[PDB]
Amino acid sequence: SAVQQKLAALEKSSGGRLGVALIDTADNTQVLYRGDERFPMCSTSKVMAAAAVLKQSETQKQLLNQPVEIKPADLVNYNPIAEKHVNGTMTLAELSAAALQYSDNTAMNKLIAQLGGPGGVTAFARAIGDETFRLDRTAPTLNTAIPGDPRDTTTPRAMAQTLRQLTLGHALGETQRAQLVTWLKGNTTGAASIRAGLPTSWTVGDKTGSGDYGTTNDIAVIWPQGRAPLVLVTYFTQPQQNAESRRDVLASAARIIAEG
Ligand SMILES: *C(=O)[C@@H](NC(=O)[C@H](N)c1ccccc1)[C@@H]1N[C@@H](C(=O)O)C(C)(C)S1
Repeated sequence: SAVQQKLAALEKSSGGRLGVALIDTADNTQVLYRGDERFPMCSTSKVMAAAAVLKQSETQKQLLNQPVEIKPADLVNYNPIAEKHVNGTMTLAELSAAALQYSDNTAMNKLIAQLGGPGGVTAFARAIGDETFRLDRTAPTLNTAIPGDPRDTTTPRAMAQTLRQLTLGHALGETQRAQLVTWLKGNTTGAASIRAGLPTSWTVGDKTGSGDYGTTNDIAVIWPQGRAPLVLVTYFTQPQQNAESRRDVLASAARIIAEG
């Protein structure tokens, strides 16, 4: 096609490996680039953990109000919000918001513990029809992003289809869906990623990720005004273990996608 030529040229100019999946819900048409290759999800897997807790709250009506202790031993590499409530408590709602909007790794580990381990997160993916998503580790070691390692990976095609069913489809309840959409719209980490390549008039809910090997990820659901929504997944990884993050590549991929 044409978008695929520019995405291929962008990837060639970056020195790394790019994965992109677009779903246009108007005709259920898809644009993919390496859409069936595995990529390290890094923190974009937090959307699946928050959605799995939300699915539990459909039965446990007061689940999101349940307090959870934050103890000093719970503290890991990056904890912007849970650092503030050490030796205190946080509800599951505020942990889900910390995980999605600030990418708090302690908050993610509390979501994983609430689901009974990483296998509880993968189980929820399979229950909604995602046979590709696999979460094996807690944070931060899920961000190792080793080339060829299948752990904590997915493909862009599967992630785009899953994010659509969670935020646009009916894989969740209506109250649960709207709460996740509200959370993703309030993300604070994605200004330089997919958001930077889209028209300002567009409202975006997204979750970013990053890890070793210069892994730089972003998944997003886009609402253009007067237009049916879109789902966009951009994954990027590099050959150097110490490589710097390349959020500019995700913006460029999004800009290429938005043009056509
Ligand atoms: C998931 O992607 C998380 N990433 C990490 O914990 C990495 N080990 C890390 C990379 C760089 C600096 C600190 C930790 C969290 N989500 C990232 C993101 O959304 O970009 C993060 C850097 C905010 S941490």
